Amino acid sequence: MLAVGIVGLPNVGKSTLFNALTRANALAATIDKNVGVVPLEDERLYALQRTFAKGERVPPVVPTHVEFVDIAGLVKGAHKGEGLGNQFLAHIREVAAIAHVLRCFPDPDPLEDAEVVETELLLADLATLERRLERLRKEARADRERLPLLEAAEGLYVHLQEGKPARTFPPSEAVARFLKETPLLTAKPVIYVANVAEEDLPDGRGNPQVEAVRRKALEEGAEVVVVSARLEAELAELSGEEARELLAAYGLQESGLQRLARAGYRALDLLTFFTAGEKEVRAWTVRRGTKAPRAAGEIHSDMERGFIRAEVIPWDKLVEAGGWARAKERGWVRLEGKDYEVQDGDVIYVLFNA
Repeated sequence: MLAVGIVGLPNVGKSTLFNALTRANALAATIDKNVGVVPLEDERLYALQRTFAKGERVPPVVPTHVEFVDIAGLVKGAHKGEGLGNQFLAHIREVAAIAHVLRCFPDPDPLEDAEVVETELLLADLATLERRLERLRKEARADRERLPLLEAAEGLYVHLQEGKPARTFPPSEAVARFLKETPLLTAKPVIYVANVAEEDLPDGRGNPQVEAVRRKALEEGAEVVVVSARLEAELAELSGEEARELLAAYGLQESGLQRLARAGYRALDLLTFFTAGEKEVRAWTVRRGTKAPRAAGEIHSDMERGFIRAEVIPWDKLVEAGGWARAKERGWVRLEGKDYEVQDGDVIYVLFNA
């Protein structure tokens, strides 16, 4: 489960935020109070829908989503008291990226929370290397091919000592294998979510705090996404066309959550590929780099182990052509093998065995 962990200290709105996210899921077709999914909007999905509308009846479209998790909620829930700090770190370790909610409008310091949560991860990570190096600094004098990771491990270790996060360490073949071998919380991507007075939407310009943030975020390698748990509390209920308006109202073309959900998507370096027919259109998600059969994996598993090949064509072409058959006459549906690297937008039909 690639998922974004929302985390935030009290009275910042983290509660309204996650709450709508659920509320939306909620106003929709077992209450996992701390787990929610923001459906992603994908225009391509409808273009594909027309292309297979046989008449005026059309087929259903299923979008893909981004999973969001409430770190604390999850930590509370189960039952400890001892080492709440560690249970936190245990989950924060289980998610691909961290979405920290920062408040940027007084109510009845966001840069400071930004520092608390970071410094914690920074400390935890330090133990993680101090301890890895003990072992790895020694493995290194027996086996030489473990020597490139020492460098990496060393460099990384000084870096954190300087307050600096893993995520901002210069990439190298070396490093990368090291991080996979020893996952560092500060290596995960960070999305500083700025909660603002909705009179500040779309990006709360000329609002020093939300501007303060933008400047930390740049020093920390985090992206920034602005929103109003509040507006996000309203939109929660309005109907698409009615949310359409309210969004129109403050003139935003995307819900604050959506904003965050794609920022999520980027952070997890994710990408899309759909299956499209007369009976259904659908967006599937995979991490860039995934190969044609692991992709078939998602839809179903018999598809990956029985994978013979995949017919593939970009959603635009398939659309420009009117359907499968014609796309083939235009000679545009490629036949791809076991190691074809699925591409964003790609449309796939898999020829598998059993």
